[PDB]
Amino acid sequence: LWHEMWHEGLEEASRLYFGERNVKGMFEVLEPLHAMMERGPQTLKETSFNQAYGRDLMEAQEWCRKYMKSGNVKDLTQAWDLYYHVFRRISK
Repeated sequence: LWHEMWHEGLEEASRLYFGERNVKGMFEVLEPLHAMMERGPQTLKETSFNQAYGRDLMEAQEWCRKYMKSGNVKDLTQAWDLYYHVFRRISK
């Protein structure tokens, strides 16, 4: 569940974004993953996952939601810094 799903989706969303320049597909893979989180931590691993990446992923999503109001990719370059930061850590 949580660490695995985020590592697979974030690869996929970046494939869509950086490889296929597809912002709608990127937000489509990502947004359901942001939703399961709303729930909140509840298991040992979901509690440590939330503690290192929760604040970070919440912030990425707000640059994505800042984007939808500005149409400016700088917002998305900012989202992906945080996204890739989480991804490095979910593999180390």
